[PDB]
Formats: sequence, structure tokens, C-alpha cells
Amino acid sequence: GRHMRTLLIDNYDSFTHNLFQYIGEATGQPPVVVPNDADWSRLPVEDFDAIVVSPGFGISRRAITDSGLPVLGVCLGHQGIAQLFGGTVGLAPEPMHGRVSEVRHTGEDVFRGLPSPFTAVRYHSLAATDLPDELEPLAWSDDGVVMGLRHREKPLWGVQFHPESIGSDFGREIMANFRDLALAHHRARSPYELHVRRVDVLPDAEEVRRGCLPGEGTTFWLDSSSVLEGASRFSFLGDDRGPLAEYLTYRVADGVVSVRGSDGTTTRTRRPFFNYLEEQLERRRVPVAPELPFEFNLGYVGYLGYELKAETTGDPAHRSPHPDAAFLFADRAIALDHQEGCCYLLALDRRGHDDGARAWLRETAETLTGLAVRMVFGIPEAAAGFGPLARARHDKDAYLKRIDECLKEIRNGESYEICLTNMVTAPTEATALPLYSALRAISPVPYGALLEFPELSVLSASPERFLTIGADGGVESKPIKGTRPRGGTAEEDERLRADLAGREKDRAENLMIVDLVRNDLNSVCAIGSVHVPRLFEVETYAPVHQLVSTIRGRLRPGTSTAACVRAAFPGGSMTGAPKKRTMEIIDRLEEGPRGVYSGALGWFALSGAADLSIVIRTIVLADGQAEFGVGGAIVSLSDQEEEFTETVVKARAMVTALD
Amino acid sequence: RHMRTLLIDNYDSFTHNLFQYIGEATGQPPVVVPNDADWSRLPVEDFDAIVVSPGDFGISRRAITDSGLPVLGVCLGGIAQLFGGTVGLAPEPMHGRVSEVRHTGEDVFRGLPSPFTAVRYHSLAATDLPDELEPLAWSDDGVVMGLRHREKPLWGVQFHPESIGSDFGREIMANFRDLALAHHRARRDSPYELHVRRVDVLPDAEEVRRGCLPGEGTTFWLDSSSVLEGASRFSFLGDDRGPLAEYLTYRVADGVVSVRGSDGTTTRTRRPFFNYLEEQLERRRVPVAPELPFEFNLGYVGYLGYELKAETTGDPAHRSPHPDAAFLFADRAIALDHQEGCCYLLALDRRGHDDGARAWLRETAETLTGLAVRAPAGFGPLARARHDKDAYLKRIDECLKEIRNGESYEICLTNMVTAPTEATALPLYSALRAISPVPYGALLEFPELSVLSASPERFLTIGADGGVESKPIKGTRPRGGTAEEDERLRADLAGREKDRAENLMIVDLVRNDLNSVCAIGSVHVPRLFEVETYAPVHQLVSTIRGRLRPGTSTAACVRAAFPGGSMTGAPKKRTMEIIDRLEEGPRGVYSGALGWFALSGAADLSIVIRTIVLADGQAEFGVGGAIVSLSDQEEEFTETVVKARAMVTALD
Ligand SMILES: N[C@@H](Cc1c[nH]c2ccccc12)C(=O)O
Ligand SMILES: N[C@@H](Cc1c[nH]c2ccccc12)C(=O)O
Ligand SMILES: [Cl-]
Ligand SMILES: [Mg+2]
Ligand SMILES: [Mg+2]
Ligand SMILES: [Mg+2]
Repeated sequence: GRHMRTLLIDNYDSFTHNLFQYIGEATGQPPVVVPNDADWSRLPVEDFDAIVVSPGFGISRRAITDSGLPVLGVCLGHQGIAQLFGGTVGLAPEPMHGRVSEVRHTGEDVFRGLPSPFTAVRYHSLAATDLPDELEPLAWSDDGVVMGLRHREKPLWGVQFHPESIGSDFGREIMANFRDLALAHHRARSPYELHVRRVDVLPDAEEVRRGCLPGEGTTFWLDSSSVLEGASRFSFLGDDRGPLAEYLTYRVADGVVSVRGSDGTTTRTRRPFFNYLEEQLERRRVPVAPELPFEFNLGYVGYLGYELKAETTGDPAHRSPHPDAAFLFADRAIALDHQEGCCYLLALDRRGHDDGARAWLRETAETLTGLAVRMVFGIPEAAAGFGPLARARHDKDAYLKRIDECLKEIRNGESYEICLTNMVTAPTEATALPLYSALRAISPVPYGALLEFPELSVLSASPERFLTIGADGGVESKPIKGTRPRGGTAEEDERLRADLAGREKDRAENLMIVDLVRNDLNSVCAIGSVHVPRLFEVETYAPVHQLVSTIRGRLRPGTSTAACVRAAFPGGSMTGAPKKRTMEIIDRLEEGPRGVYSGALGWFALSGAADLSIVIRTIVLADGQAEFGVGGAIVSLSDQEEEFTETVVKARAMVTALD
Repeated sequence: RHMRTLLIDNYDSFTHNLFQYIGEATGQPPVVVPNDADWSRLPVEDFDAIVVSPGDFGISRRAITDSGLPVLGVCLGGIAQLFGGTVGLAPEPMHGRVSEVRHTGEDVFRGLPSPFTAVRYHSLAATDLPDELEPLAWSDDGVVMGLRHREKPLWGVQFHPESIGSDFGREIMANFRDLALAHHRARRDSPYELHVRRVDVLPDAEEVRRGCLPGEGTTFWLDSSSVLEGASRFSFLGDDRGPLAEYLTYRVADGVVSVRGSDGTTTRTRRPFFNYLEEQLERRRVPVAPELPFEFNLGYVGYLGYELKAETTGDPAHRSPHPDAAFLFADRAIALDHQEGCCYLLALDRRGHDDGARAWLRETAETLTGLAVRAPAGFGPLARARHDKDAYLKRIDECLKEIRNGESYEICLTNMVTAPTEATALPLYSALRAISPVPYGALLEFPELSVLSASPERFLTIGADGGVESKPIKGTRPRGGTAEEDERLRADLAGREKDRAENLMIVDLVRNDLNSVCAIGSVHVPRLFEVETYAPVHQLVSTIRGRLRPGTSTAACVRAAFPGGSMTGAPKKRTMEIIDRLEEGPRGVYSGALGWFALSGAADLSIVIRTIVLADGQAEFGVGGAIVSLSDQEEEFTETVVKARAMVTALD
């Protein structure tokens, strides 16, 4: 998009150029330095996204009162904020010049991620004694002096210490936090009215699907079938019956978006899907409700197929037999809060209509209250086969040859890691809901989904977070790579878990994906914002042990949520590195489409938030047959037989559901 | 100006990670260009450095061979193959796997621990490097992990600095930026020939002064009277008798530069001094001679007076009785290498001419050789302080009141002491250098005054490569009468909150000065609150380093940092105004800078403390100390008396 522009107001003290260095290192951009006595009217304040007020009347006041921009006051600037809003700046208990204090804080805003206490140098005889009602203290010295404050509403922050002093710690981190706060402010800067109703019941999610949604017709169920503090909390359900609901599909080959309106009309448009999605999410922007503990305030629920790579970094090598994208615009949704044991009902009216949103709220609420009442596959059994009626696109011998081709390409330096996949097809008479009811019992996961669309049903037991994007512009990806089968005993199982956490080969497979996802996020994230808070964590699900790494970033200003997904699509954890050359190798060897498998499934909120899973451990139901993808990383250290066995093991939850 | 980096994208999935690391390390994002860009249409001239990303790749090959820019090759970034090196199969393919990397700590590896952890993404490695290439780093399985071309500004790393599993990636990208800055500063016609002769003798320095320099003439002796490894090593002596020699003075009041040539005639020019000096050093540019182990390749030797502040960030509040600048343009000089026990003789001719530089080198070498055979290596009774004790105590009171109103955090308050003396320059300096051996001793014997410096303090040491170091001193103790007293006082100096605060505020101030002229990320403090012991006092000393931005002259760096933070205090502009009001007169040479500006672009400048100025049968010496909120009036006065001991003993 673009880089953030910081204004550094020089108040003519001997600190401005140290702050210059710290902003430059923290943000990857030098700030524009302007003297405090410059002409405000002249100054292109419009061009700037964040102001740092240096220590030492003038434009400092204007910046704080008039600019409407995020401001960080450093020392005399901090006192400026306290004063300008009717505070008392009187003498501290002890004058402190070039002297060190332990600063304790709440770890909020500019103090995010800093240890309490941390060491900071002070250069003042004056402190914010009596804080106004509009300001709140965030930090205090061992001396009892206010060291940090903020305005309760406005994006204004003060520190009564020098972050940039040689005797201070985490100076750069404080400046990076302010940049992040500035980005979050500008993202926060509508054709609908969002109605919300909390119901103090939590019925069984499957009872809600069966009781509240129609058996026949287009429906979604975002299923936290595994609920675990910090990993998953919410489930979402809806249908296309609402008067503002739409069903949207995309065909890469035609390049056309087909939208079936609530009217009945299907509109057709020749353009790329991510571009289409970006336009609609901008046009339909609705702010998050502060009484909602989640950020899905309605929007699009559905899937992005692998073949959409043709409009990201990939080639249109193969045609999916399924829509390359399929989404319900959910005008009406049921949210289950599994932590608090309540439901939230969300409904849209057009800004100037009573489209029966409030009527749906009260009726669904009455329906919900009436509904409120109260495995482990080890090797070698897990690696039996794909099922009795099942045909893999590539039989064992075919797949061993593609693995061999992968090892040659790696040896010739064309790829570092190839996520080679197979596609298995099995005739079934099973309908979506009973089959899904068996799958979710077999493999409880944080990112379960049942999509029941006209052209297909998607039965996902994915545990994998592709992208979680806040309305504030915060981004998290948790690529999974490195797999170990479960043990047929609990001894063998704790062993295989330890083996996965410690083996060089699996760590290398995962690390190369972390670097790849870091690269994708760095193309759309602010410089210095991309980091890896967690490397090589082991997660255990009913069918497999998984190596998982966590990568976070913060979107650049001008970068849409849709743009972020496009840049990272398809997921590095399903392609390998380098992505463009590897996707070409996958085109040649797999000799057909992945379809929904290896794509992304989840929601884009009208708030600009998103939560997308990677489509793995998924059954696509269409035209009397079940289709499921399986695969794994091929690296120089890969054994052909072991890699094939891993693909069979990963099929086991799906094979068991269909059995 | 900031440095511009071109990042060549070789269509791999590492480019935006390298982008992030360059951005954070250098404070500027690189311009990213794909490897299939048009070379003719690409404005390579507008860029200062190339990073070749991992991955036919045209722009990459032409970056390394065709362009004369600094290049860092990352993995695929070619340099081995292009210069007739071998690319062979490594003992094991390494993709996303960590190696322990051991290195020489040179160039891109500067300041990295050995070993450090690095992630590799390659099956192929450089095996047989040609003479022109040099290995810098090796893996724990014996593969070359880093290389450089011996002449061209080309570095290769056979690992990913920017990988999550690598350490010190940002430090590697910053090191490359520093090397790029160094290279361009060394490209920047010469009106002189530089002639160098090494003589493998080392006579007594004081005998070289007596023997090789004239008694009555205008001379310099930069005297490492203390010689300690990595602290001081060289002395420099010269006179104005050469044919290309000039004597040079400035007056702030007139704004006039006075140049006395070999002719004996004096030219006068109205020009800010730092502007004139910057102009001359640009026009008189001569590259460093690599056979010289020191950076002074001849140039200007002298002092910048405190009152020059009028043309930096200060006001012209008082007129010095002495020139505000005074330099000998030394066309001939003797360098003593106290470490290797040899002498180096430097002499300028005009380009294509013979002004007798070889004759002076040959003659002076003989004189040095024969000289080395004969000589191998309170304030005082008639002293008057500008401020008596009672007056100085009340000036300290005024300082405390300014600090109470938050106008200053630290004021370097000083006194000026004057005494009649019969002593002449050389004998009195002979006494001083025995009393207080220091790394930055000097005897300047100019027409208007003699300067007898026993200064231990480094103001600015600037490489030809644009590397800057400042070692501000703040925090003083008297010497103890025993070894055990000295240990107590050294411990006490390092530990006291007051002294640590005095020092830290100058470190912050000098960081601020260097950041105005230095590359973003380059300014750091490798040592904080180190105690150094000299004959007269224990000193608390901190070290600050940076790299000059491209298009910043050495003179512009001195201007930005002058006067020294260690002699003013923070904030400098307001604090210097308080000093103007309370000191009631000029500092002159005292509290200014004394040293050399080399034709190479290098410089080495001391702070003028522990110095006697001789003029009109009168001795003048400044003494001062930090006034802070914690300052006691009596103690701060006594510190000024303690700091006078060396000068008072020498005059006595
Ligand atoms: N687990 C998510 C909700 C969810 C369930 N299944 C999903 C599939 C895709 C995206 C999100 C989901 C949460 O707790 O908020
Ligand atoms: N100590 C310096 C030379 C030197 C001695 N006295 C000086 C005074 C000013 C500048 C330099 C010097 C060196 O070893 O290189
Ligand atoms: Cl990082
Ligand atoms: Mg620190
Ligand atoms: Mg594998
Ligand atoms: Mg690291």
C-alpha cells in the first residue's frame, strides 16, 4: 500500500535527533523534523499519520488539540497533554536529570509487551500531579510519579521519561507500539444498520444447525467443535433466507463473479475475485459493535479455492470442477459464545428500511431458548488405505514418482520445500449433515465448518489458522508443517509428540514455511511489525500431532483485508518455498486441480476483520461422491515411502467418517 | 542526505524479509527491482548500494561486474562464479537448517559473536576461491559462509541473514550499509603528490622537537606522552619552513580568515571558518597511503577556540584575546610510531613538480637516525582566578537556580586562571608532560600564543572511511596517596549516581550531535562509565560511535558537535547562553578542540582541558566541572582546584 509518515516536532531541546534515530529504526522510515515555531496553516499536516512531540506555544499545541492525528508526547510533550486538558503540572518529589527509575505499568498501548518494571531515564523537575477526567495514567516510577498517560477517547499518549536515552530500555519497542497505535487509528477512520440481541442460553451447536437453519437451502456452520481458552471460543451459523442475503460464486476460467441476489437475480461480471471482494467490503463497511466479544459483525462466509492462485502469484494451470470461490453474504447470523455460555443474534436492515431484522431477532431468540437442554488413529492402522470405494488421482507408485520428481527439483535448486498433494474420490450416498455430524465427533478442531451450497457441501475438520485479521489491522498466521501420526498406545504417543518437537527435519520443514509466510506478510505489513512470537509449538488433534508456528504483522495504511489475503494466498503451508516456482512444479506433477482443498475457508466481516482456516482434513460432497485432499512437505531429507504413508495417515478422519 | 539501497528481486520468497531487515537496520526501505529490469533504463548512478536477493539473471550479473557500487550477494548473489571461483556440491544439502558460523569479525561480520547461528538454503558452495576473493566465514561442516573481493566493494554471505532461525541479520545489513558509506567517501583532481619514507629508528620525541624543529619558528608537537595499546600510539612534529606550508588564523568578530604563505605575504577572506576549512579540505583532497598505519596524511594542525560556537549553535557573547582558530597547513611532518619503534616522514610536492619533498625526506631521515643514536626513546602563589571562591560559589548557585527552572540539566561551569611566568614554552611543556603523561598531549608554538595541552580527552576521531568516535569525559576524582586509596576512588567514581548522571547526560547530548550528521542506526555506545586513570585524576569516560551520512564533510561533523557536549552540557544552546552570562568572558583555546584535519578526510581532535596558554609572559589555564541538581557548591569549587594541580605543579 504505502509506508506510514511520522511528523517529529522539534521543541529545540538536545534530544530530537536521538528520537529521529529511534523512530527510523523502529518504523523503517525517518520522520519529517519540523521546528515548533513553524507556520501550522502552511504545514502539510494532511500528509502525516502520526506526530511525535519532542521535549523542550507553537505547533505542539495545535498537533494535540487540532490535528486529530495520533500524538506521542515525550516528557515536556507528556506534560503538554496533562496541562492542555486542565491538569496540574507541579514539582515532582525529587528533581531527576539523567537519572534512572524503575517504571511499573499495565502493559497497555505504548507499554505493550514491555516487562514491568523496566528501566527509564528521566529529565524533568515537573510531573502530572492531578490528572483530568479525560486522561488516565498507564505507568508510575518507583518514586510514585506518573510515567505514562493517555486520553480516554483521542489518540494521545504521553511518557514522562526519555525512551531514546542510553540508560532507558525498550525505547524502540515504545516507538514501534506508537506506530501500531497510529495504524490502528487510521484503519478505524454505511448502507446498513446492525441489530444485536444477546440470549443467555447456549444450546448444543448441532441442535442450533438442525433447529434454526433449513435442511434444504444454502447454509453455513463455522464449528468450534474443539473449544479451548485462547485457541477457539465462538461458532457462527446462518442461511440465505434473509432479504439482504446473497450467494456469490467465481470461475477463474471465465474470470466472472456470479452473484445470486435476495431478489432472485444472478448478476455476472468478468473481473478477479479478490478485487471484487475488496470493492464490496469497502462499499458495505459497518463498524464493530462494542457489546460483541468477537469481530464478525456479519459479512461473507465461504471459501477461496486453490485455483484462485491464477490471480495471485500462480498460473491458471488447471480448472476446478467446483466454484473457485463461493460465499454467502450473511445478512443474518447466530453466534455461539462457548466461553460465556450465551448466544448473539446479528441482523442487517438497510439504513432506511425495517427489512424485518428486529422480527428475525425476537423469533430466532424464542427458537434458541427451546433448543437449550443437557478418537485416536495410530500407525499402521491409520495408514491402511483411502477406503474400499476410494480412488486416489495418483496410486502409491504414481505418488512415489512425483515425490522422486520433487527430490530432483530440490537437488537442482528449483525448490527448498514442495507441498506435494493427492486428491482422493469415493462414491457415497451420505448427505452433508449426517456425514459432518460423524466427522466433528471423530476430529474436534478449532476451525471446523459445514458449508451447504447449491453446487457442493464442504465438510472441514481443519485445525489450521491461515489468517486472523483484526478490524485494527493486526494479522496472525499459524502455519502447520511437520506431522507425526498418533500412537496405538499412550506411551508411543507421548514419544512421537516429543520426536515431532525435537527432530531437525520437521523443524526445517516448518521454519521454511515461517520464512515464506513472513515474506508474504512483509509485502503488505508495516516495516518492523512482522515477528514470530512462537516457533515449533506442538498441537495434538484426534488423528495427528502437528508442528505449529505463530507469525504476526500489522497492515500498512491503504492495504485492505482482501489485499492481505491475496498477498498470502495460497497459504505458504500448502505450497512451499519459493512459492511461484513451487506452484509451477505442483502444476506439472499433480496433473489436476486441488479445488476447495488447500484453499482458505472462513469469514470477512463488514468491520474489515477476517478469520480464515487452511482447507485440510476436508470432504467436498458433490454429485454422489466425496473428494478429499491429503499431502505433506517434500524436502531433501524426505524418504519416499514415509512421505506417502503420511498422506494416507492424514486421510484417516475422512475415511473413518465415510466408513 | 540518506543512503539509497537497490534490492534486486531474483524472483524468490525472501525479498520482503530482506526489505524488512534493511528498513529496520538502516532506517530507510530499499527500492525493490526485479532481476529482468532494463539495465540501460535503470538509474544505477542514483543508488549507493546493491543487495542481490537469493533465487538467466541479467541485472544481478551487471550489478556485480558492470556497476562499481558496493554489492552484498545473499546466497545465490554469483560473486564466486563471476570472478573465476568454483561452485561445487556441499557435503550436505542445507535447506531451512541452522549452522554455527565462525568468522574473522571483518566487514559484514563486524561485532558479531563467533560462532553465531545462521540458516542455510543451498546445496552448492564456493570451494576454490581465486586470489581476488577472500573467505571471511565458515560453517561447522567446513563450507565457506562469507567472502569479499580483495579490491572491489563486493561481499557474499552463503546463508540468509533475514531467516527467523538466523541471529544478527539486522547487524549484517547495517555493517553492509557502513561499508557502502566507507566506499563512496573514499571515491570523492589532487593538487599535491604525497611522498612517504619509513625510517626504522625511534628517537626520544622531546629530542626530535629540540633537534628537527626550529626554536623561534611556528611549530606543532602532537605528543602521545602516554602510549597504551588501542588508546595512543603516534606523535606528529612539524614547522612552517616548507615551501607549501601555510599559517592560518580566524577572528569571529571580523569573520576573517588570515592565511600566511611560504612567501611571507598574508591573504584575508571573509567566510565562516568551517565553510573555509570544508572548502580547502575538498580542494586539497589526497587519498591515504596504505603503508601508513595512521590516518594523518598531512593537512591542518591546530585548535578551534570555544568562541567559534558563534558559527555553530552559540552566540558571540565574548571576544577571545587569542585567534578563534589557528592552524599550520603542514606540507612536511615527522610521525613517531611508538608501538613499532620506527618513524614515518611525510612531504607534499605540487602535482607533477619537485618542491624538494624527496630531499627533505632523505635529509630528515639522516637527522632522525643520528638523533636516535644520541637519544633513543591551590591555584598558585601569584595566580589570579577571574572569579574568586566567593564569586564562583554564587555562580554555582545561579547554575542550580537555572537547573531548578528546568533551563538546563547540566552546566559545565568553568573558571579562567592567569599568572605571570618567566618560563618559556618548551621547558614548561617538558615539565607538564613528565607531570601528566596523556594520549592527547600537545605543544603548539604559534606567533600569537603557545598551547601546552595535557588533555586526555578524545572529542572526535573521524576515519577517512567516515567512522566517527567521541569519548566524552565527565566524572572526576583526585588520585589517592596509595594503591588502595586509588582502588577506593576508582570504585567510588564508577558507582556514584551523581557521576553516572553527569556522564549519561553528556552521552545523550553527544549521541544527539552525532545523530544530526550520522546514518540512522549507526550511532551506538560500545562503552558506558569506564574509569581511566591519569597522573592527576581518575576520569569517568563513555565511548560513542557513528557513521557519517553521504554528503556530510568531516568539517560539517565537527561543526555539528562543537563545542564538545562534555564542556557545555544539555541542552547545549540554552546551557551555552547561561555560561555566557555567568563566566563574564571568553574561554579562548580552553574548552575548544585541538588536533589535525587530514587531506584524506580523516581528523583527530582532543578537548582542550588541563592546558596552559602562554602569551605576553602570562600563563592562562581553564578549570571547571559539571553542575547538576545534586551538586554541592563547596565540593564543585574544590574539584576545579583538584583539576588545576598538573598546570600549577608545571608552572611551579
Ligand atoms: N474457531 C473460530 C470460529 C470458527 C469455527 N470454524 C471456523 C472456520 C473458519 C473460520 C472461523 C471459524 C472462533 O473461535 O472464533
Ligand atoms: N594520540 C594520537 C596522536 C596525538 C597526540 N596528541 C594529540 C593531540 C591532538 C590530536 C592527536 C594527538 C595518536 O596516537 O594517534
Ligand atoms: Cl524478526
Ligand atoms: Mg537500554
Ligand atoms: Mg514431510
Ligand atoms: Mg534470531
